[PDB]
Amino acid sequence: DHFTPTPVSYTAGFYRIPVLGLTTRMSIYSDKSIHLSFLRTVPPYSHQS
Amino acid sequence: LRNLWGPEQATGLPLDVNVVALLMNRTDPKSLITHVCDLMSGARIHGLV
Ligand SMILES: *[C@@H]1O[C@H](CO)[C@@H](O)[C@H](O)[C@H]1NC(C)=O
Repeated sequence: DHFTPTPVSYTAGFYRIPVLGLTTRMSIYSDKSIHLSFLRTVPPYSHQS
Repeated sequence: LRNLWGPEQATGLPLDVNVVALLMNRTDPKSLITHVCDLMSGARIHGLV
């Protein structure tokens, strides 16, 4: 029940490399300061709003 | 870091208080995650500085 691509992106993120996480559409992945180089191709649930 | 623990810490209410002073001069992420998995498994260290 993790559903987290965050350890992969953060392991490749000490070199600050963009990692495409394509698991879910959570809004916690939409932050700029928590996720600096984590650029995905999926939109969050605010687009449903 | 070794001298800060010996003569100080007079009001020590826990009992499992032990300091570990290490120096990782080079910070590649493979060795960093290796040190994290070695220190967290190393008798349950609850402090990461
Ligand atoms: C890290 O560098 C210090 C000198 O700044 C040295 O004394 C120490 O032995 C080094 N750590 C290692 C490789 O154990």
